[PDB]
Amino acid sequence: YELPEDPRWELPRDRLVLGKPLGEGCFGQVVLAEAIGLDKDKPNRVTKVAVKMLKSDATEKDLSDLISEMEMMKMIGKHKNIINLLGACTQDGPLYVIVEYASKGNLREYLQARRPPQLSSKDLVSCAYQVARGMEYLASKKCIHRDLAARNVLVTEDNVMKIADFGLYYKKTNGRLPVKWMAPEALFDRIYTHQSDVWSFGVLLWEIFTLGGSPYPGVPVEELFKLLKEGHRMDKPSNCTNELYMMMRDCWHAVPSQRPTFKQLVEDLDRIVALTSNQE
Ligand SMILES: *CCC(=O)Nc1cccc(C)c1Nc1ncc(OCc2c(Cl)c(OC)cc(OC)c2Cl)cn1
Repeated sequence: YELPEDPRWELPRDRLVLGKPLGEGCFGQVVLAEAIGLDKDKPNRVTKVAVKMLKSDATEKDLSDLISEMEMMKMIGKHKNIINLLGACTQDGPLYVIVEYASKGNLREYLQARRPPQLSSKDLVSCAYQVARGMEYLASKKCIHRDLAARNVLVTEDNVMKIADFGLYYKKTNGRLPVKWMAPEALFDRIYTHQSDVWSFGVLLWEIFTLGGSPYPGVPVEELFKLLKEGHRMDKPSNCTNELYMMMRDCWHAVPSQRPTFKQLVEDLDRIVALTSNQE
């Protein structure tokens, strides 16, 4: 196979120093690495980056999957609250797609690790605000995520929330059961919209305020379907205000057209971040 070069995105292969693999626990073959001179002005600067590449046993679908993902990230463009495309190696060897490094891992591990054996209320609302700003931006570029959860948000060395894997039965993965994040129309009718991501955002808010708890406590997966059809929703977590719980319930409206938009959620969360104190 032969790829076209975009000199804007192309990094010479000897500027990339590959490091430790991540393996199962991230989608596809991902390698931590160091890119040398990623800004032309600062060619002696080294930047930490993540690299996606193909396995040894990769099919023709796998190659095209990695090319479509890379191209979709160009279409979408840059936001501080998404994992940004930084560059690619397309020419004198296999396909590398190079993205931003998030030193503190996924949001679920970050929240779990900072449980009392720490985060203020403002940190947690500021986290939800940043995840909302990322999703508002992705929505504006017509990008439906289809698997929004804390595990698919990453955290940088400066505690910036970056949405991950946006350019892509009830059995476990990591050990996660995705169905718990799916809107009813997605679960029952295989329908995915921007409104289905707002449902999943509701479950992500619940994740943030329980410091990375399992959604629907004490509910077996077998009887979760019946409970949703009955109109059951998760109850309010204790580290959470009535305003923020009213926001969750609004995200979990049974009719997708009656849920708030990410634009609407960013406006409300902008206000709540200012009203929330750094001692509360
Ligand atoms: C899998 C999530 C996680 O916990 N990652 C992790 C684990 C231990 C240490 C570190 C530093 C990280 N951070 C990290 N993992 C992956 C990553 O980028 C993955 C990626 C890629 Cl390669 C991609 O290429 C097309 C597109 C993405 O989303 C748009 C993502 Cl998230 C960055 N940092």
